[PDB]
Amino acid sequence: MIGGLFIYNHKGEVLISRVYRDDIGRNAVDAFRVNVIHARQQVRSPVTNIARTSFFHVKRSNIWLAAVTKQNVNAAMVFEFLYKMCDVMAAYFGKISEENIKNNFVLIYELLDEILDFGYPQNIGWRREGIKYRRNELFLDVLESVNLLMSPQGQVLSAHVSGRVVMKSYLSGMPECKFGMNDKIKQSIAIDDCTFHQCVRLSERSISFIPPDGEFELMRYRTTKDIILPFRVIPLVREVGRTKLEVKVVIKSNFKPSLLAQKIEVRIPTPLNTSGVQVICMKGKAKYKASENAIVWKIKRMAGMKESQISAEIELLPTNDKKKWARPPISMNFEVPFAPSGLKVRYLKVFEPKLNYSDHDVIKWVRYIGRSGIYETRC
Amino acid sequence: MIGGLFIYNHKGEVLISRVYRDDIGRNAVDAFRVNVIHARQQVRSPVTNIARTSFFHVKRSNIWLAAVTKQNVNAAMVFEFLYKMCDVMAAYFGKISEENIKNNFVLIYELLDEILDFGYPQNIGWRREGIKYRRNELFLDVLESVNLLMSPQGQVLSAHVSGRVVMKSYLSGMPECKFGMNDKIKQSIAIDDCTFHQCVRLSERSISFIPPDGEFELMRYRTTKDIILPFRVIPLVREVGRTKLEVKVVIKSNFKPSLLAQKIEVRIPTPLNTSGVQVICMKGKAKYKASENAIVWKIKRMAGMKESQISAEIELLPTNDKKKWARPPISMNFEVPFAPSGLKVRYLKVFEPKLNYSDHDVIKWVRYIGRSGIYETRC
Amino acid sequence: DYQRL
Amino acid sequence: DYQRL
Amino acid sequence: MIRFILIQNRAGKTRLAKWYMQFDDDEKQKLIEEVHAVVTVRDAKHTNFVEFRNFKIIYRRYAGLYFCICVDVNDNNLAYLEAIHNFVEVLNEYFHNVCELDLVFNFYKVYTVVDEMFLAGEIRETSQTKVLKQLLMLQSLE
Repeated sequence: MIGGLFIYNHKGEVLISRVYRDDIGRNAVDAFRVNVIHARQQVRSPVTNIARTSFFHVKRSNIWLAAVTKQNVNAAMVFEFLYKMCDVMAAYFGKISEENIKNNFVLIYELLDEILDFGYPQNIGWRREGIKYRRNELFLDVLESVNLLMSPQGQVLSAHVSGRVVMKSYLSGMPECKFGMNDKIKQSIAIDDCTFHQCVRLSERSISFIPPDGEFELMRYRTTKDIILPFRVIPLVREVGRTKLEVKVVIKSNFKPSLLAQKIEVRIPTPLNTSGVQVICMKGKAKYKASENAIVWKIKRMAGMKESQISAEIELLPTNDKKKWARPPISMNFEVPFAPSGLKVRYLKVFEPKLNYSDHDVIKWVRYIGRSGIYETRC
Repeated sequence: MIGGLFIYNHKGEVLISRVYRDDIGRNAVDAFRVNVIHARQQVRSPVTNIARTSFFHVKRSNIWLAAVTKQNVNAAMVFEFLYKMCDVMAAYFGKISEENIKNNFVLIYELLDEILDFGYPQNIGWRREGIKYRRNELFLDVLESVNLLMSPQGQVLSAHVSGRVVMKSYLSGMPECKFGMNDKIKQSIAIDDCTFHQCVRLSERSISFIPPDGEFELMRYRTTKDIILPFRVIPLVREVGRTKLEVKVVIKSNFKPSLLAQKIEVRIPTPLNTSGVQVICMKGKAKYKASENAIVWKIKRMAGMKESQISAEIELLPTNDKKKWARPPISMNFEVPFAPSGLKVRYLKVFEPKLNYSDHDVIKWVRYIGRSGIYETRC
Repeated sequence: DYQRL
Repeated sequence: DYQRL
Repeated sequence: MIRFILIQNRAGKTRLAKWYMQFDDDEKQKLIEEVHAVVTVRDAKHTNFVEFRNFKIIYRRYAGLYFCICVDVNDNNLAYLEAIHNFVEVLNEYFHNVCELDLVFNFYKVYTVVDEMFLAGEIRETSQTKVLKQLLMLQSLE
């Protein structure tokens, strides 16, 4: 299928090139260099075709990934293959850097020859049997990303959470695991949708499997309803003639008072013609940065069911006042030690029928780490 | 000579051990662990002897270096050997870390077997002939360290500069170098004393040599008189009853106005019973840190033949007032782009009689980088 | 942080 | 910085 | 009779010490450092019997744990060694998994157990099952 496969750096030169078919020529890589890196027409599509020649491009670190073919293949498979190539590169030599790429010629050549022939991608499959641990221990990490579009009128415009499971098991033998959570859909939550690892067996739906060795992701899931909102933002904008704006932003901690927030980031929008801003903060530190048109107020810790606010004076430069300032939404970035979804783990039944040790020998470790995704409050 | 040679980490366990003589026993390393790491009697000497057993100890990173013997050897040679061992370790695997030490068993063993037998240290010697450079280029770095003890009464209590030469040559063949500077001892300075690299020939005294390949240090020198003072510090201390101190510190830029200072650090002493300090700065930013008893005022850039000062209010806690506060000296740390010594390079006559290219083919590069050593002003 | 399950 | 010698 | 009881790690951090007679703190702590010094230099291939001045110490290992026992001169040592072994057995069967974190977090439980079968410098209870029953009944009520 795939013939030539070429990679660039930010400087634009060819780094490593191999072609599996007679169809691809140097003209392809040259046109890719000229028409992507050297072409100033930025607006494009992630794929392109010139003179019946398909070009595939993606940028990571400062490295271009170029794939070229003649036929009507499926894009997704090739893209997955490219992601796999990049990921195995990162695994083999950590950070992806130009010299780091360079010092691996034999690795590159042997991998491309093995993993890929003539454009065809070549490559219990998750855990062996000889794994032993006298200290049967497992760790649970609950990672959830909160997404909110918040209206100036006090209604949630959109809300949805992307959640993934991260677990670190160290157990002897071939443990048989049954995951128990409030899947009643009294504690109960509803799973909007979910995708799993290969080890998960379909047969409330519970998860029965033998976990892979070490750290792995059991399942991928999405939640959209009944999401606990971490924060509430109260916008207030006042215009003062043609020289000043009076904007005071209030934020509500929508979680338990016993919970302390960490690394609170609030980005307050200001116009480009802002002549200056005076910062007032009772908690943390507040800064004004005229460059990117933002007011930086950071709160180290601030408890739930509580409130914090910033008093700001936004001094405007007189300008073409007829075209009014279109207010961007108020964005906040934060990390919470709880899951906004509300998931509750009933149990994790892990049993080893083969070896003569009980479930009490397992040290099961659980923690919640919530992250902010897109959290914007329109004003 | 040397028998056992042992190394620890901060946790105290043995990392790598080899003994070249029957005299040394495990009792030595055990006593070293107990009586150094586990003994709370800090005040010691860098060497020690117990029950006729000499122990040699030095700490770098978090790593102890232990050497033990029975006989009356010269210490300096063994210490140089230890420094050589540490330096070759750093060269071979960069940062010295516990796992970094650990992952080099074969290296450690082969080096100890080769470099050292029964306690006896084993190991034109600076440049070969086949070195070629079509772009004959050399770089000069002038590094000088300024040391000052400054009186409250306006006299220099002590002044001396430790200077080293750093040069990066890339030239073809076997260049014959003559270094030219104002060694008149009209531009002229006096060399108080100097030591050289092995390549330097004795036969005003000029330096004639063939430089080693790449970067190397030509000579080590010390200067004590006719040193250009980079800065002048003006201390002023006022007592306000038993609750406050009024200290205002003025600094003079003793260099050319066209020269801009970089990363100016001023440490203003305050008593431990300081209840608070209010910071005032017209240039840069000023901070008060009650923890370490200092006032932090940093100046990004400030020109020569100019002055800058800090207004400070040092609020004191009432205490046993009879024992007055012994003022530590005012310390400043800075980097200057010039040499405080005043050295001027007349020339660097580099000629290649073998190859048919002239001196004009050499690209000779020079720069001055002055550093602060100990710069304290008593108050 | 991690809590005992 | 470096200056031409 | 039993002088005092020590449980220490490789580094020497003091998690447990229990005395029976009047003793000052400074001598107690210094005794801690030199007994630590004595115990830490040994290994598996040594008899667990040591004599120092007027006292003797019994000390058996578990993974990375130092369990040190101080008694008088004429007591029956290996009997106390068996007692310590049974102590470790009952502590292991208590948690279904014994670890240092159990000592860190169940220090009061350890206090209650040692009081339940170590008092006044002598063994108080030797039967494992009765200790377990007493533990179950006393853990029940608040």
